[PDB]
Amino acid sequence: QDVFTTLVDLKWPHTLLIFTMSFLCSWLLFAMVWWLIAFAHGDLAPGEGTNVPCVTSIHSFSSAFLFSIEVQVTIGFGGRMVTEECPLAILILIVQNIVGLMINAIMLGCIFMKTAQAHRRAETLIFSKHAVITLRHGRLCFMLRVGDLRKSMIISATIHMQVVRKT
Amino acid sequence: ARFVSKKGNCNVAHKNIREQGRFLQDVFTTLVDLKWPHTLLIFTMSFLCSWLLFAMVWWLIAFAHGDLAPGEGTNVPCVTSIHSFSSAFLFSIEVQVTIGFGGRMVTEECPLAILILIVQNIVGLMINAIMLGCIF
Amino acid sequence: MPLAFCGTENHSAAYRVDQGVLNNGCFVDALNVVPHVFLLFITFPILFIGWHIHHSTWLHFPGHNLRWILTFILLFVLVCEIAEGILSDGVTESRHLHLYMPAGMAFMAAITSVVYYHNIETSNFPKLLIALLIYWTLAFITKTIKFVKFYDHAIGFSQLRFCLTGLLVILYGMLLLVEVNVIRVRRYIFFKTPREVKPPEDLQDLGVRFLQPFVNLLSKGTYWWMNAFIKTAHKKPIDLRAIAKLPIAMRALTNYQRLCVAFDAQARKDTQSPQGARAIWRALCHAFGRRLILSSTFRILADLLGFAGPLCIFGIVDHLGKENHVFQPKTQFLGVYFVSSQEFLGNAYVLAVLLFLALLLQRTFLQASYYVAIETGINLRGAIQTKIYNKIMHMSTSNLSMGEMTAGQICNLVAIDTNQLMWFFFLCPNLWTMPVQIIVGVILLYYILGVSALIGAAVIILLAPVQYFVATKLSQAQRTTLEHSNER
Amino acid sequence: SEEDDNLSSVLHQRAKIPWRACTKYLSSAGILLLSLLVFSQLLKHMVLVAIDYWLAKWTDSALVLDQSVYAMVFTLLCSLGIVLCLVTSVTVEWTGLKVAKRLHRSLLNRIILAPMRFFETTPLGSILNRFSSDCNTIDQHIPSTLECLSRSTLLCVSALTVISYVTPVFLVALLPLAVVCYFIQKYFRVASRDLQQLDDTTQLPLVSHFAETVEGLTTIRAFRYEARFQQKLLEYTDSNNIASLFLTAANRWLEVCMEYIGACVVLIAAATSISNSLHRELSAGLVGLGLT
Amino acid sequence: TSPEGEVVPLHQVDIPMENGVGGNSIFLVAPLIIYHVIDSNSPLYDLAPSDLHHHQDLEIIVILEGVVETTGITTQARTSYLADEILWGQRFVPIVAEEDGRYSVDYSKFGN
Amino acid sequence: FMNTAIPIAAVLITFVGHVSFFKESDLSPSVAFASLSLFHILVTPLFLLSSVVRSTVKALVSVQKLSEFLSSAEIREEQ
Ligand SMILES: *[C@@H]1O[C@H](CO)[C@@H](O)[C@H](O)[C@H]1NC(C)=O
Repeated sequence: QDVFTTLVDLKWPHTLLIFTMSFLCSWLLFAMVWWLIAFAHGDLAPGEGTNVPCVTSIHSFSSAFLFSIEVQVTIGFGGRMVTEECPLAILILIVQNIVGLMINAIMLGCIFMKTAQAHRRAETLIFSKHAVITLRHGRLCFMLRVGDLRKSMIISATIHMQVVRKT
Repeated sequence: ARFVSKKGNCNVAHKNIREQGRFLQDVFTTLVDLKWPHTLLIFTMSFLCSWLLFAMVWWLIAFAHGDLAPGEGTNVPCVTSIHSFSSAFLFSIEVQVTIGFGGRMVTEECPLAILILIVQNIVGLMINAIMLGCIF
Repeated sequence: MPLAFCGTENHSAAYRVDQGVLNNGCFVDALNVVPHVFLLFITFPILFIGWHIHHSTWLHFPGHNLRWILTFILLFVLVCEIAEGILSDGVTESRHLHLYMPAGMAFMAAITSVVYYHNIETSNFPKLLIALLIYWTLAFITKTIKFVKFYDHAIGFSQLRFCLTGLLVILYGMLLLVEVNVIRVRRYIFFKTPREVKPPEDLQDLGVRFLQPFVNLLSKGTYWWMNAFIKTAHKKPIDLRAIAKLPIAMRALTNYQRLCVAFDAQARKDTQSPQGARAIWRALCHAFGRRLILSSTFRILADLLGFAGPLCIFGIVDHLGKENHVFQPKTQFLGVYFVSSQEFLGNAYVLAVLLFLALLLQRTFLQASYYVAIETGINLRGAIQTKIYNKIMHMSTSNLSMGEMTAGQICNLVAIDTNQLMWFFFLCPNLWTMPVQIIVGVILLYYILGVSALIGAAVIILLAPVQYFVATKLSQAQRTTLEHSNER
Repeated sequence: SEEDDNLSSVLHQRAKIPWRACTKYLSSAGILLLSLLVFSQLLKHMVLVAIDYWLAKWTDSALVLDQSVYAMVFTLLCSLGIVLCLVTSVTVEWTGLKVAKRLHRSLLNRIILAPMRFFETTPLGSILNRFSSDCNTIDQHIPSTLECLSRSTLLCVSALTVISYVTPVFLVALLPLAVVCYFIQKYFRVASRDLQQLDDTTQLPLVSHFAETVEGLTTIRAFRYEARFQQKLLEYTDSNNIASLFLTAANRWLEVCMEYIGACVVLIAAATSISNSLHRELSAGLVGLGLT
Repeated sequence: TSPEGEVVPLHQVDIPMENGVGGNSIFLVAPLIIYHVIDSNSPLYDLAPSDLHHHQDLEIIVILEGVVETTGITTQARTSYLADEILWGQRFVPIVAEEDGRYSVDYSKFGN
Repeated sequence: FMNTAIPIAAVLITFVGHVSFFKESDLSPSVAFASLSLFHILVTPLFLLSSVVRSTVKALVSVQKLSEFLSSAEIREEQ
């Protein structure tokens, strides 16, 4: 839980780079496993078919990358399709589908949390530089000057003068 | 010479203020504050902006390889069956809305097309997530 | 018949990519489109977002004075380029929109970049204009691609498109220079501590109404800022609550200080004639000659543009008088046609468009010259008025009999003499321009008609002494009426 | 109280006094005099536009080719136009003089029989101020501005009718431009009369301040209150300056709007005329006269 | 002003709601009236009807702070009725009535 | 009247004395409207510059008197 919340508080460029790299790594990771399924059944030599394939038009590693980029972001081109006679491909497709719909969702949640947190802008209070001691109402009293910067109002503001001393 | 408005909208002419710069984070917060008509207008325009911008680069990258010319079977097109700028626009909007048409798909032998394809998905998800957060 | 970017001639054979992708004809035009459409779709959301502590500070980034005139001449040549493109495409069989649609988008790119600058200059935020910076380099890069592509084919100065491209690269280059200027000026994106600047005193002051001297150049030119004031005064009357303290420089105290500086300079220069008429003249000159010459130069430019008006309508009526009025597609390079100046200037459509743009510039610059002259006159008054006021405080009331008569004289003086001097200062730009204007006018009549117009111009100039004679007569009549009405 | 005064001021501001000025001119000039004046102005402008049209039609025939015969009608029309200007100019001067002489006689005969209680109740200073200065303006400034306004207004409407004649579709563009120029004129007039009154009411204290100091030089210098008077002089001059500065700036804006509109007319006239002449075989003289 | 040698343009003094418990916290779902009891230690001790005109410099602010149960957002209602609005020697009409089904309160009776 | 009559009389003489004196140059609508438009604009500077020079002499006279006024006997300051 702690290591997950750490990335939530990162700045805009860091989260953009992390999110972009995570999607690219996920896309690249599926390209490797999809290429493995090709290496098993669909060889580089086409052989004029002679064997029922399960991933059509997958002639090279780049084709597997195109299959991965189409299936994980739910585009679904038709030039390359998944077929039967490959139970591991069906299993990896279900695994790829569920992680996909979750990885964007958890990244989408970070944007929701980010836009809520980034709207704080709390360092908008104006004060003085020193302390003033003078007379008020006839008696010597301590005093200070406060101010606000935000266009809105500081609603239900409470003020405490906490004197710290070594006694 | 009033101090607080009787209606409630207490306005104060805050002057003699130092030069305060504005970053992009405040701009994002102001986008959230836009009302429904303003948000819908800027949302539709931004999506059309993204769609036509990606359409332009796809039409550019199609005319760069030579797919705009009539392929006589030999020249493998970076995007299949792309004929005119209208066809390129249809392909671009399909990628960025996760629709998927299949007929006018994208193939290998064009790494620049691959790079444009991957970056659109990343940027498309980012703007989609931003749009969802704004309206939410 | 399709409607693609480039024409379908030879079954779209021009759409080939061999013999060099960049060397292709249709390709280089599309490359210029890319940076323009990039700016369009990167600025629209930011602009719609923006559409207290910021509305009261109309600040400006350095170089904006040059940027405004730079984009103005840029949009001028861009609409000219659209006119040049359509002229070349009309003779061709296919539509060939590739000659005026790219430049058509470039014009829309120029206008949107300017309003983005104004919308982002209302507040001190120089970090948002990096999109403009990354746009200008890409525009400059693709502009140079077109220039080098034309040089590789050696079209030359015959086709006006080559000259337009050769100047657009310099125009884009000047934009890059004035853009990187603000880097060294501010250091906002590539350094730690940005050298931020504060708004002027007049802008920061709470009560200020005449903010024209410190406003964007578009408003400074066409008085667009007055719209607000011109509307509010329709409902409520005008009092000393809307109007407020004049700007720091426009106030009479600063004008008085400048006058004393000029007097001290004139005294140290030639103290042989102290407080002489020529001494005051030279002091006023060296004090206000900067803006005085500025107004004169604007009026000279306005007069030159005003002459082009009739010089432009000459072509339109001449083109109609031409019997055949056929097109001139003879000149061509690499298949595609290219217009020439000897026929581009004669085409009716572009000539009317160019006249409209030239007349707009004219009718604008004329107003600037008069406004500067009027602005100098009021400032000169506020300075001259207090100069006499200081003399009144320091004068000696000797010769009471001679001093009494002068009391009425000095009151009448500050009333009519100061007012009459301002009229001279108001009309001084007109006095400076009238000789060269009339000289250019009579010369143009000769080249237009011949010896006939020479006699005509003489008859027109013959009315000048008649006006002078009746003016003396009217002055004599006015004196008699005033003398009689005084006793009446 | 204050709201009612502002409402009354706004109502008085919008009141251009059209009927009042019209009735004054009609009663002063005369039924026969005013008829001659308006006829002379109309006739002068009619022959002016007629000679311009004749020039267009005559030069067109020369380019297509009685040239010397046609030139005589031009000289005849030129003399008629010159004579019309002399008649119109003389009529305007005579009408103003007759109006002034009748207005003064009526005012003099009316004030001479004023009731005795009116003299005590009304300030004689304001009466003399409203009598002497006002009639001098009517005598010396009313005829000149009226003749200039009549010449300008008639010239403008005649020019617009020429544009409609050379370009029938120009009315589709005239309607959106006529309303915007009327709107600008409205918002200008309501704000310019007040600014003229304010400029006068602020420049008068300047002369008063100069008069006050030059009288009391000895007492002011004895008081040693020079520093306050220097600030006072600057304050009065500053109010005067900004008046004279707002005025001209507002005036410039009106002119700028007018000229921009005028340029738009040029475009909207010449452009269509091109596509009209090349198609409908319109003579070059018509488009040339319209553009001029 | 202050007896020390200076003046404050917007010096603020607070008078409590004069609640039965003396705390600035009231519970309300049907419109009710709130009265603040002026005493010796109150700015209204020297309040005279002469100062009740419109051209006086004395603004009474009543800031209403309350959180909604729906979304937990805090609401800041401001009121600045000056002495021109309040009139001397007046009182409110009975705002609430009695009915068989439910208690009723006339909202238009506030201005009466 | 002279202001209104100067341009009409000028343009009439030009078109008349063109053909009747030297018809070696045939008239044309091009040159005709060019000359006409040039007269229409240039009519105003001529009748305006007459007022400009009348203003300069009066301004020069008035400013000369102002210099004489400044050179008058002023009250000597302290020491
Ligand atoms: C292009 O068209 C011209 C004109 O018909 C022809 O002469 C030329 O051979 C064509 N070129 C090609 C490559 O088709």
